[PDB]
Amino acid sequence: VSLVATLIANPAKAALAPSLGIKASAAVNATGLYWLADDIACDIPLPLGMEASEADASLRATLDGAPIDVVVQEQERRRKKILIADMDSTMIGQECIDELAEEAGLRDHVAAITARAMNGEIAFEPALRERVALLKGLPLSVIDKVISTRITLTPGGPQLVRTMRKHGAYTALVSGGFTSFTRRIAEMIGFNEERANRLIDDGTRLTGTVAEPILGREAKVEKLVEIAERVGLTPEDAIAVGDGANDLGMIQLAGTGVALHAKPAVAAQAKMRIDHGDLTALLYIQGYRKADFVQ
Ligand SMILES: [Mg+2]
Repeated sequence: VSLVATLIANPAKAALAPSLGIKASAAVNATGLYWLADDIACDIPLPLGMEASEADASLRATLDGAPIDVVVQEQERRRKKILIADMDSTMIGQECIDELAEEAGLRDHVAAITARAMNGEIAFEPALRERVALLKGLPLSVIDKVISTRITLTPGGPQLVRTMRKHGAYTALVSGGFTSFTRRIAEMIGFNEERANRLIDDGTRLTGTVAEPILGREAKVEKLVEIAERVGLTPEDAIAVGDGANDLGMIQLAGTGVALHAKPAVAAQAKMRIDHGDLTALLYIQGYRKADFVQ
């Protein structure tokens, strides 16, 4: 069946000039060239018989230097009806556990552990236990404080979720982070549901522990399986996106799995990577034109 390449820039650095899209399509002897968003994203249907690996290296070579992402996939099933998206450093700019640690005066110490867990150098569950234990005693008021003053939504996120919902997709926010954050963040962005770990408290302060059992890599896989079964679909009907090692299970199971702004060891394990685009990249991956977007 037929393949399509999609080139995607960040809308804040929209370097996919018309001449550049034409040069790319000539580089793969393309049948055509379809603009999804001017200066931002185009579709390049590949001639029948080209290996997807060929187009990728060919397009990346032509684009070498420019901050433009490349994805290649079969055209037929590219628009998905499930979104499962990671929260920390994916749909928000921050790591909620690092921002909590700042309130304990321990941001750098905790952030260094978080970085190793993100990269896969330590298992997620013991890293979460270690970091949360350092939050013991923090007043519950800290949560609202952090959300209101230091959490920011990743560009494109609301448009991604809302455009997908407009076209009937079911959308879920998953996280090894905490429900105190995912509940508010899911509501701000517009997700159908969220699932995360739970911080334990004595009613006034954090205990420094997480509700058992701890949700990590396999929990994100299991949630994708649960959603797909519940909506009468399969994981192949889902697009999954995350940034960290603990997202690779759902990224690999989903029909379309995207490593977003991930560091090399993680992006190396995903079939699609978006290093330059924002979350609108996931709409272009699915073939949406900007005219389709919820504005
Ligand atoms: Mg993450």
